Amino acid sequence: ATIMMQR
Amino acid sequence: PQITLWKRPLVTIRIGGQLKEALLNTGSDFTVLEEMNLPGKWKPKMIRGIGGFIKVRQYDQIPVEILGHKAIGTVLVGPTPVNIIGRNLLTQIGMTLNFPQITLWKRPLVTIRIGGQLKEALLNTGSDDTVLEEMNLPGKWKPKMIGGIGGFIKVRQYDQIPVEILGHKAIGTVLVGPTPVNIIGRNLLTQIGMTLNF
Repeated sequence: ATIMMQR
Repeated sequence: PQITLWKRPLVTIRIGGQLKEALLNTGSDFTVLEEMNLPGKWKPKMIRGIGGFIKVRQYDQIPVEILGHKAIGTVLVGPTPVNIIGRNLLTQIGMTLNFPQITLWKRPLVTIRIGGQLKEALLNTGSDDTVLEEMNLPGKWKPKMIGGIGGFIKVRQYDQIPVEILGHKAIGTVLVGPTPVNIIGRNLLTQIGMTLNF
């Protein structure tokens, strides 16, 4: 899985 | 309903009477929930994002209520800051991106134009900022650090860069660094008038 979160 | 991208698209979800805040994330194939006990069999898995990989446990057929909708499917559990609702469940509850309409059965990849170049990028409601793979952009840049898996990653921050996305012009901040996929974050999604809708 590719899970792209960014803060 | 309609959900704006001015702020992080956070929603309270419930799993078996446990109530948690979760981010609606079009940039995520799967749903990743912070450490919790879930009933049933699970298998170990590795998932990637900016920064590298984390090991999670994959539980199948987990019911999750999301804004009054009942999703049931795969939930990955592991050390994440924010509960993330990914496309596997978003598609089930009828969530789309709108600005025309983009469904989430496939990754929402689009062609952008930046610096005269065409690149493919992912429309990512789970990202505050737009992050592109290594490239040369014109102008001053500042060293920046952004939060990733395992710690902070070094990027170059370019301000006031024109980017064309789906026939819409944006002009804003683009970070360049070691991301697995080019991502269009909320800073530019808002400029082109994107919302999440059921």
